[PDB]
Amino acid sequence: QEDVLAKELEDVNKWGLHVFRIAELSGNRPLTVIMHTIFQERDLLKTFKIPVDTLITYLMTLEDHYHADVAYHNNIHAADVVQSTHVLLSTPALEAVFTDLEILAAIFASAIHDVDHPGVSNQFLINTNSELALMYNDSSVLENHHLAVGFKLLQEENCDIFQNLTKKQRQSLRKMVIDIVLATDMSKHMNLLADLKTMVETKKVTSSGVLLLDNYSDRIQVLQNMVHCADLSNPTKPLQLYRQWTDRIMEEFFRQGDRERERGMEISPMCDKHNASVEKSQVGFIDYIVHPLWETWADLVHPDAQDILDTLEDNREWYQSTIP
Amino acid sequence: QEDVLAKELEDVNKWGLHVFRIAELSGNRPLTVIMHTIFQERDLLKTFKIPVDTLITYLMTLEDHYHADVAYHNNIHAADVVQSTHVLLSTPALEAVFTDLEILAAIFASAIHDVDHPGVSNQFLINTNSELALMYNDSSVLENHHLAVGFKLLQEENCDIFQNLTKKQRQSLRKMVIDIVLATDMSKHMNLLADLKTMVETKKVTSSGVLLLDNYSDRIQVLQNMVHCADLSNPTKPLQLYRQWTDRIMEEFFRQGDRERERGMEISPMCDKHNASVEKSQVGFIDYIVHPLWETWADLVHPDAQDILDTLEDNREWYQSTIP
Ligand SMILES: CCOc1cc([C@H]2Oc3c(OCC)cc(CCCO)cc3[C@@H]2CO)ccc1OC
Ligand SMILES: CCOc1cc([C@H]2Oc3c(OCC)cc(CCCO)cc3[C@@H]2CO)ccc1OC
Ligand SMILES: [Mg+2]
Ligand SMILES: [Mg+2]
Ligand SMILES: [Zn+2]
Ligand SMILES: [Zn+2]
Repeated sequence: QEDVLAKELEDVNKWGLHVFRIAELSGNRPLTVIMHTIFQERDLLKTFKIPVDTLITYLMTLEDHYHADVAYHNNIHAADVVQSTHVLLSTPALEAVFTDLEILAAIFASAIHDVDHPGVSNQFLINTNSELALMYNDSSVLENHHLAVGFKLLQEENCDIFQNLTKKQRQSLRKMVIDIVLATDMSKHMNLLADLKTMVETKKVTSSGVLLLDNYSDRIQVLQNMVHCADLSNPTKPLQLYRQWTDRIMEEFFRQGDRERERGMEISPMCDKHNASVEKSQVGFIDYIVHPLWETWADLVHPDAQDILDTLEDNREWYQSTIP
Repeated sequence: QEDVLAKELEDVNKWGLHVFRIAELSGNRPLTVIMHTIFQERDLLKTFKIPVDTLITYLMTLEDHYHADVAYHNNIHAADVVQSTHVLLSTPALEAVFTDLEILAAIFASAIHDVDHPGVSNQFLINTNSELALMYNDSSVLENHHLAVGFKLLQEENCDIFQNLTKKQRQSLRKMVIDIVLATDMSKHMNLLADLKTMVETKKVTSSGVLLLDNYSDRIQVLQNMVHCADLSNPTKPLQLYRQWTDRIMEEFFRQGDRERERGMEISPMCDKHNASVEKSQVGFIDYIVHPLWETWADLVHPDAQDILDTLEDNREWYQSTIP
């Protein structure tokens, strides 16, 4: 069944990859096989002299540190965000906007961006006086931990995929990866969208309409918003995929709300399985978060995010129709 | 000896307290005895229902987690910053401005602000790929660690000095303490000073003559700069104290530079004992960092800090006079 696995992976460059099928066919190794394929498609293994066995050893270790008993924030989500970022990096409006190291940073960041996620929110970890919130002083608690684990795993035997990067390349990549993953904290969404909007208004492009980003500050802001868009890309995918992602996030939400109920705390929004409307929540999610973000992105890359935006608007219409 | 210690602690409200003598007379417990004295002087045990045995147990545990084998960033420095903050809080321009909870936060933040300091800089920890820098993603590495340790120690046996605060009080105190200690990161000094200058330029004074601070942002900004001033107060102290602080920081700098040299790293500024001018470095420190800060603070509380600024200026003249 490697030939159908191979056949599914030939669409690695397409929005709507069959990531769940790939997860099943690969023996629950979608992060490993999708990351491997993307590194080959972009020729990053010999651009950065990465030994293929070191790539696989690290990826398997990284994938192992995603929890198999969390419904959403697991290795399938990691693989999906990697692949969505990979596609957004190939947006024609961004042709060669980013160096090979900036490409490598966005892809690596996507792969590690949720590693060792416990399936509960930053606010839960804060309000419960968790060890993670104590270590990180209530500030981007999960995202700081995802980075620390992602980088620490490079120190395991035969796991340093960056061993042949120069010392300046490693320092630059580390900084970019940190900046990107910290930006995936949902509490920073509005600041990040405000900066994406400012870049839209002050946007400068060539005659073909390709974006011109001269400052590193602007380029990292685009990469931050890019991985944020990929993190929030479920409602923009084909509906058969999107509905599975909704099932999984609601499982996590409800199991957290149970804990907020058993411990006796205030139940987080959308986490009370006894007073939840899954469909109304998705429509509001799209209306207030996902669509404002993806329509600003589509403008920055105008008109290249039309097919993705079209799917999102189709899916919003469908979810609304499921509300009597 | 306890007789003499008690007499010296009568100076706790004065700039220029004999803090090294108190460290000796107290059996190397300056942080414990000065904190206890200040808490009694401000009636904080009664106000917050702190059991005296719990306070002493926490303070001795906190003091233990300062490194007795670092020349500068030890329990004497912590005691000095605590006492300096205590004097700055009593300045006439701030009378009745801060609540008891804000006072408690500022003093507690001062006490924990360098706990478990290893005697090397954030940049050294980043450049040597330390476990601390890996934990904290190269971002305010030491200061995040000082906070995590200072809070973690409250959980040890009979150490929760905040056990009788309301949950809302504990939540507010925790956020203020985090905001204050993170502002002691020297990489934030220029932005902190820029905002303090903006506040002085726009400052408002009540009919009572005290500073008007009517929002969290302005209130925490003043406490942040207060503790940062106390942290950078050595050159404003009587010369016999200042020179001891200079001897101690230069020992730490030179030891860090010896480690950098042996590792083949670029030696940090002022850390090369074969190429250092102690006196020129102090004059530059005053001219570019300490006097800009203290002159702005003195403007905020005018004329309360005039004697402190006069001492700083005299000490700058003294060090300058040793150069030719
Ligand atoms: C209806 C929302 O559906 C989704 C939400 C998300 C993420 O977005 C939020 C979020 O956004 C709030 C503005 C808030 C919390 C906190 C826990 C609940 O209070 C958690 C998350 C998720 C983190 O990855 C992903 C997919 C979703 O659907 C497929
Ligand atoms: C001549 C400087 O004297 C002093 C400096 C300081 C602190 O201020 C800096 C700092 O600020 C810029 C100078 C930079 C580094 C990094 C290591 C050296 O590159 C370290 C420190 C110290 C941390 O507590 C305290 C007292 C001092 O004298 C009594
Ligand atoms: Mg995340
Ligand atoms: Mg410090
Ligand atoms: Zn995610
Ligand atoms: Zn300090």
